[PDB]
Amino acid sequence: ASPSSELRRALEANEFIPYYQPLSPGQGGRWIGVEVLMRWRHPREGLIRPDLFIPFAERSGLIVPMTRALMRQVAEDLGGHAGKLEPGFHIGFNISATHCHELALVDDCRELLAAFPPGHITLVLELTERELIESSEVTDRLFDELHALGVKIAIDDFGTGHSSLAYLRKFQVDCLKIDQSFVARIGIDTLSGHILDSIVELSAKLDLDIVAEGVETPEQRDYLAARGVDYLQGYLIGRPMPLESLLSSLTVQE
Ligand SMILES: Nc1nc2c(ncn2[C@@H]2O[C@H](COP(=O)(O)O)[C@@H](O)[C@H]2O)c(=O)[nH]1
Ligand SMILES: [Mn+2]
Ligand code: NA
Repeated sequence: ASPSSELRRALEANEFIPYYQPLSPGQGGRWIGVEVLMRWRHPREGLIRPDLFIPFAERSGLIVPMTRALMRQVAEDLGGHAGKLEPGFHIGFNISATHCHELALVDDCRELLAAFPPGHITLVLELTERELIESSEVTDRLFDELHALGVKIAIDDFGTGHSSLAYLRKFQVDCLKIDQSFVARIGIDTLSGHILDSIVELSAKLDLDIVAEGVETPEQRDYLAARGVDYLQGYLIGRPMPLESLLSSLTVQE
């Protein structure tokens, strides 16, 4: 076989699909947004998670077309159900580094925003802190244009990589996402308490929103809310779900 060929074939057959993981307010309430996560519905193997295929997709140069197809599918999925979403509903996408050197991301974003009434949603792009994006005049231009569209920038897996304050102002960062490994250590390791608290400290100093990822227990939720964490995500809040389950739950919240 050829795994590159097989990714191309999967893309042509629309086998990459969105799952939706909800975000809720630190102090509780109805969902204020979703993170969109790629799944591969494989004809044989079933539903495959992205750690099994995204790195190959990056090596092969296919991640950008796969991301575009996801964003288009989200527009067709949630575009006609805006009234189920309270205003300011966040929709987040993980963006690969190569996509951030490409001015076509601006068009991908404008197209997704065009599928909802104006200002109804807030589109969030998540860039992992692990690979820190090298700046150029192209990235300066791209991020100015995204900002002017109303797109927000979140730095994902925060606390695991090595970014600086100066880099946070460069790319106009709106939000830090606390890596789930730090959240897993709450009520256990003392070191990570100081790390977590230092992430919270930085977000206050810079006036940034903060999402904790990986909130699995009530003890985690309560520790994080006592520290002002804006938004919570994790299995306690809701596992990544297909559209049908997302719509179900949004109808209940009303
Ligand atoms: N074990 C575990 N994984 C989670 C939890 N919440 C989200 N995930 C997974 O973490 C990944 C999201 O990571 P990113 O922050 O890198 O997008 C997805 O694969 C998602 O399914 C959680 O509470 N526990
Ligand atoms: Mn993410
Ligand atoms: Na990520």
